[PDB]
Amino acid sequence: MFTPGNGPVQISAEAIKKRVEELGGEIARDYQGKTPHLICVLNGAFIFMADLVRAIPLPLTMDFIAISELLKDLRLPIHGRDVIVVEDIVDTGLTLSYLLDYLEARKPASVRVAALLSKPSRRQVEVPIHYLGFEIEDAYVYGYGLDRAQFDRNLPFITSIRPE
Amino acid sequence: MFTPGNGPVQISAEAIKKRVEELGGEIARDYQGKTPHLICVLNGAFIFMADLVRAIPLPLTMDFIAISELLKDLRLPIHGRDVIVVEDIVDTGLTLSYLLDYLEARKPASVRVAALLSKPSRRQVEVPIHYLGFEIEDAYVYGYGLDRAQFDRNLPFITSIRPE
Ligand SMILES: O=c1[nH]cnc2c1ncn2[C@@H]1O[C@H](COP(=O)(O)O)[C@@H](O)[C@H]1O
Ligand SMILES: O=c1[nH]cnc2c1ncn2[C@@H]1O[C@H](COP(=O)(O)O)[C@@H](O)[C@H]1O
Repeated sequence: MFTPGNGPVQISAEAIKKRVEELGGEIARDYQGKTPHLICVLNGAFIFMADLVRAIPLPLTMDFIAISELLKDLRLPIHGRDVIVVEDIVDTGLTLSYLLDYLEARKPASVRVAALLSKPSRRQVEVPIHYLGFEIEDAYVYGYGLDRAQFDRNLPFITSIRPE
Repeated sequence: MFTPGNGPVQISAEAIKKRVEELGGEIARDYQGKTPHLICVLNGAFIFMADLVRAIPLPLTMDFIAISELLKDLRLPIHGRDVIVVEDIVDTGLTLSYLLDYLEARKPASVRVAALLSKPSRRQVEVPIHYLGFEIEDAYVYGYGLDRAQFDRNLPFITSIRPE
């Protein structure tokens, strides 16, 4: 009974699957000979993370963190590691900006960002996104891990509501 | 370059996909008219969780917890909710046993368990598993979210090593 909202942004499970596989392939190529450490930003990015890692045929480690201050700390060391932050959607960029400064403080070998979506018209602070799934217009999206008042994270596709 | 180990347990991505879809269907049927709250036990169950929820066409909420004592607490209320714990693999059952007592203490409306795997020959404490993916022989498995010294969680299939 998965039903799309009536918003302007709509991305099918098929379109998402293909893009994620493409991103995984790019990462595998860019990180050949390396062992990246992917950090999933909970809760929204967990499905993107699950699909993305399965498309990266390289030896790698993972960790999970919650941010909003951080509600969940890192468990594995990141110093000297080639880190890849996995985000759901970059809106104003404030959260990612804070996260990047936090991670850089531990002196990782490098840090790149993978994000399923980005709403650049809302950007308040410039943050990098090396692996972007889709650039979209300003709209509240949900599904594929992203919530609407805690619900709808289970929709296999990305949908949205009207600003109304 | 995803390569299987030489252990006795081997489960393909295809076999896993079909089983997870079956489990999701059962849950959707069993919980018709309800709004379950699925709690993913990190880190191992995150991929099973990602695939499972996308196979449950019902309105539902989610949360994530880390256990080993708990390393990550619950954020959403569970009192009066129909809770479904999502685990990666039940070995001795000690962890799940502790988790169930913890959750029951908050008086949820009900609690059921979904687990991808179970090694019953290792069971030290009897714990319920209402939605089980596969019952397997005693072996150390990895892949599909489960790690081998933090690595191999990204394998799209379940594999194993030899006890040797
Ligand atoms: O359109 C949306 N749908 C769902 N969540 C969103 C949306 N926009 C922003 N968020 C959440 O806000 C968090 C940080 O947003 P930011 O700090 O403004 O870039 C993201 O990681 C999302 O969890
Ligand atoms: O064969 C295995 N492979 C990977 N992890 C395992 C295996 N067996 C047990 N575990 C981990 O041990 C945790 C709890 O095991 P238990 O308390 O003995 O039932 C599970 O949630 C897994 O994360």
